[PDB]
Amino acid sequence: KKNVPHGAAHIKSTFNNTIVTITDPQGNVIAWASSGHVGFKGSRKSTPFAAQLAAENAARKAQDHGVRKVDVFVKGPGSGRETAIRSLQAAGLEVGAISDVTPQPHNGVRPPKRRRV
Amino acid sequence: PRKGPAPKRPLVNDPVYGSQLVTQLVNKVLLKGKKSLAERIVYGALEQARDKTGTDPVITLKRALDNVKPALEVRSRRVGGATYQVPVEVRPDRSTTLALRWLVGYSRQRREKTMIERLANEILDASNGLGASVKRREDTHKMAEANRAFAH
RNA sequence: ACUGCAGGGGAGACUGGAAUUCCUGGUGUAGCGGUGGAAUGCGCAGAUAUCAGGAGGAACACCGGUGGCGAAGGCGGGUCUCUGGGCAGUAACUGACGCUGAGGAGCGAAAGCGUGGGGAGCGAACAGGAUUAGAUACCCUGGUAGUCCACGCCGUAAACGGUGGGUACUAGGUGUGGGUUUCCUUCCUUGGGAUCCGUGCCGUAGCUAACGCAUUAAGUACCCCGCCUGGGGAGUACGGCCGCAAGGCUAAAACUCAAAGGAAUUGACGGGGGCCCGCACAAGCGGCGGAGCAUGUGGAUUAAUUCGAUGCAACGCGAAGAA
Ligand SMILES: [Mg+2]
Ligand SMILES: [Mg+2]
Ligand SMILES: [Mg+2]
Ligand SMILES: [Mg+2]
Ligand SMILES: [Mg+2]
Ligand SMILES: [Mg+2]
Ligand SMILES: [Mg+2]
Ligand SMILES: [Mg+2]
Ligand SMILES: [Mg+2]
Ligand SMILES: [Mg+2]
Ligand SMILES: [Mg+2]
Ligand SMILES: [Mg+2]
Ligand SMILES: [Mg+2]
Ligand SMILES: [Mg+2]
Ligand SMILES: [Mg+2]
Ligand SMILES: [Mg+2]
Ligand SMILES: [Mg+2]
Ligand SMILES: [Mg+2]
Ligand SMILES: [Mg+2]
Ligand SMILES: [Mg+2]
Ligand SMILES: [Mg+2]
Ligand SMILES: [Mg+2]
Ligand SMILES: [Mg+2]
Ligand SMILES: [Mg+2]
Ligand SMILES: [Mg+2]
Ligand SMILES: [Mg+2]
Ligand SMILES: [Mg+2]
Ligand SMILES: [Mg+2]
Ligand SMILES: [Mg+2]
Ligand SMILES: [Mg+2]
Repeated sequence: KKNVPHGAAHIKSTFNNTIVTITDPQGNVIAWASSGHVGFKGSRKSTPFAAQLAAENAARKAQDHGVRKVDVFVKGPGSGRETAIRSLQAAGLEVGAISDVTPQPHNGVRPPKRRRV
Repeated sequence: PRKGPAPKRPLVNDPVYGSQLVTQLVNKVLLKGKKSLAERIVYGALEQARDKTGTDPVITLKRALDNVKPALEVRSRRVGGATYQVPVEVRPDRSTTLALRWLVGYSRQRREKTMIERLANEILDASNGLGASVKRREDTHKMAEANRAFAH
């Protein structure tokens, strides 16, 4: 029962999931619908279809709560970034500027050991 | 094969019904070289359908095939530690062949006495869109649509 | 000696940002994480995600390279203090004061040891899940020492250029780094030419079993030190020295075998790379394996069940005719 005409959209697209949360410009989440939140489980949560449908769910929840336009911050080496962007665009929301906010450590924390599979 | 496509053999139009469709159904129901027997069975079924409905048998057949025409198939593939089905589009000719094969197969194992009335009932059910072929098409469509995530 | 030059050479002190994690609060609800697939695991008692603030340790993206420095090992976030070495130029000074170096001494990756501190992340050991016949592993979830600091110890690596140090000589071609030098000196070109110190590649002679080396030699010579006499046993035993320990160093023998090995060639193989093809895969058509009969085979019986054949390529075969 709020009204936030402008807000922010955060998409976290990783190799195992895709989280699409929509916040006000101060960063307070209004909706957070995810690939697991929509019907999906297992490794299918990282599929582009799952990411795009999660974007649809987030966009419709934002429309219900009263959001008309949001900027998009994306991060993670996921493949659902562009599909989520297109769904957010042509699902009744305007994206505006697209920015990448992926963290970049200046040689900080040591990564885990390489996979010997 | 590896060396390109192979052209498909042509068909002739039946003097009784001037359409390749009826010859296609005769070819599909033909077994053991009895083309005359297949023609007799299909003509009896068509005459029965005309007796029960009134409209032209070729028009009823066209309505049936349009109703039972599918859209996608569920051809499977294996990559790593699991195998999953891949829904892909179907060409019109392949869709027609699949629907005709489904209709013939479901008419073959029906609970009636002879294939005249069996095929008449099957084609009428397909025309009204409530028969075994229609059910199989719906099952295939929904089970392929359930695999839309793996669309590579 | 004097004048310049480049440098992640080294030590100490202060300090900066990104990122991860954690803490607190706000927004907020049902998932998050993970894989080839999952599950263990985390959340619903409010998690993942988002914002703001704070705490803490580790490592310093971009520059960054084929580059530079250092005896080797190794060395870059920034600033300051102290300090080492090298190169170039003048020839200013001494006047063979040089080279190597048995023993000896010092330095010396990572792992490990002692004492105190610290611990974000990773991570032996360990635990659970998963794969598999088994999985004391590869994969996932966690997680202790350790990785970090201070002072000591240990002195071992494929510590490799698998090439000891010093000097003299032996065509060239082409990059890069630090200097100097006249000229072409404005042909602006910071290019070309000359010299010194390096660092790569290609290449002449020469050497080599070959691969290859080739002015940074494995070429031509000299001086010094170290090392080998077939492969195992064995760098092990005993003794000795060092070490808190782990262990390090010196270091055999009996016995056993006639090979062990280094290069290159052919072939074959590969769950290596590239291409192509086959009812080989795929779309379908008709069968076997279930039942009865005929034929051949194995086994058993008997007088023989004469005999041969035994994967695909033997099994209605030899046998196109057993009273
Ligand atoms: Mg110190
Ligand atoms: Mg903590
Ligand atoms: Mg919170
Ligand atoms: Mg948070
Ligand atoms: Mg004198
Ligand atoms: Mg000496
Ligand atoms: Mg000595
Ligand atoms: Mg150490
Ligand atoms: Mg310690
Ligand atoms: Mg301690
Ligand atoms: Mg266990
Ligand atoms: Mg692990
Ligand atoms: Mg861990
Ligand atoms: Mg211990
Ligand atoms: Mg020492
Ligand atoms: Mg080394
Ligand atoms: Mg020598
Ligand atoms: Mg020499
Ligand atoms: Mg020399
Ligand atoms: Mg040069
Ligand atoms: Mg060469
Ligand atoms: Mg030699
Ligand atoms: Mg020993
Ligand atoms: Mg001893
Ligand atoms: Mg060979
Ligand atoms: Mg097939
Ligand atoms: Mg059969
Ligand atoms: Mg059978
Ligand atoms: Mg026999
Ligand atoms: Mg035969």
